[PDB]
Amino acid sequence: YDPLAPSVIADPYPFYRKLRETNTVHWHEFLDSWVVTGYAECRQVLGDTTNFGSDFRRIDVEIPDTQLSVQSLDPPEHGAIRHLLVSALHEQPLSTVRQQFAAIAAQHLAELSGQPGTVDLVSRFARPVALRTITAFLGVPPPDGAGFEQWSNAIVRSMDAGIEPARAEPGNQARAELSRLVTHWLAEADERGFVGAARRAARAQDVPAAVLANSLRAVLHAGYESVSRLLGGVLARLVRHPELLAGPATRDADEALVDELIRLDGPVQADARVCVRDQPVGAQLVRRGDVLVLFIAAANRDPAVFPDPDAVRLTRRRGLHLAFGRGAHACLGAGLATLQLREVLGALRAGGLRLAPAGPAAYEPTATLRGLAELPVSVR
Amino acid sequence: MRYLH
Ligand code: HEM
Ligand code: NA
Ligand code: NA
Ligand code: NA
Repeated sequence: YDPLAPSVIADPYPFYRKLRETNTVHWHEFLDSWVVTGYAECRQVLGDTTNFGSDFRRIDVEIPDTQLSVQSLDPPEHGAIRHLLVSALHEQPLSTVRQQFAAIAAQHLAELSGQPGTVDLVSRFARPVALRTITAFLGVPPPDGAGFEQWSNAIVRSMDAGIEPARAEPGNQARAELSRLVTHWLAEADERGFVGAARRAARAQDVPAAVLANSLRAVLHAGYESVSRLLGGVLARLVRHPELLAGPATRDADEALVDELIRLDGPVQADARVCVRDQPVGAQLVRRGDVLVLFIAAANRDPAVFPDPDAVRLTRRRGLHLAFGRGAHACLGAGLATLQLREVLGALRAGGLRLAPAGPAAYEPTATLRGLAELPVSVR
Repeated sequence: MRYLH
């Protein structure tokens, strides 16, 4: 299983399935990590921060204080910055957020109506919608979309530096570039929006400023890339299966549909942990110091939990999929992302546009965060 | 492979 091989990138799920069917916890000797594809095993590891951590300092790896961030901190340090970010999120009025997200989606769909040629939904919809969405939520002016995507893409590709080490350095430069962007916003941002709220919250709580800046960069980059890649994958499915949008289109029906779309097309393919204390996982004894890569997109296709796992089924139990993670590090923006995809579905139905394939979905060589390079369609 | 922004 070469995660960056073109045939794997074209469609990794059959390879995930072959892995899962042979062993839910495989040792990958060249990557020096456990590969976890079973739902039960991924759910176990995500929720157990006592024996599996995200802060490599807990296995005696040197991490400078200037690089600490909400994603790479474990209790008790994680709680302070986590609560700070959640408090800032909860201060945002949802009526305004939903109005902004709905208008952004409608505007970009309207620009596509009347296009007689082939249009790429990645560059023309998924990315620009995601960029304006996250910056509206943050309360900051959107940067140039093409330029921001270029810097952001370097960070995405750096998530695979364990496979291709040359990807690490461009990612570090890009992280520094986005950090200066966040630093400018912290200094100048209006009181309206998430940045203003996080700034207010930080004054009270006491968080290292470096953690706050690094954590705000995570909110920006996670918000942009996760939403962008989710929208692309969902659109890829809808263009091939337009019947998915021909359903009842009630609040409750779309709840089930959105849940299935996130389960199937959630872009996070891999979510890593380090073992802090020996613990059985699947058939294996995982040892302190071991790395585990949780293939959560594979876990969302485990047939023991999701029968007919590759299909949208509107009658599944809610709250099962792992596309937002689980436990202490569960996605801060899970509610924003579901609200956003809901509005996208609603804008598509009100737009009355039919989106037929004008060529194959083409996938970028990124293994940790799945993303389309191009999604060519005709608009009628 | 690490989902780290
Ligand atoms: C505006 C939208 C989003 C924002 C602001 C956002 C922000 C964040 C942040 C800050 C974290 C780190 C939380 C922590 O470590 O305590 C996180 C975690 C996570 N996010 Fe998101 N995210 C967004 C959208 C998404 C989407 C659409 C997906 C997948 C469909 C996703 C998947 C995840 C996962 C799996 C984690 C957990 C990673 C782990 O286990 O450490 N996120 N998100
Ligand atoms: Na641009
Ligand atoms: Na070890
Ligand atoms: Na493109």
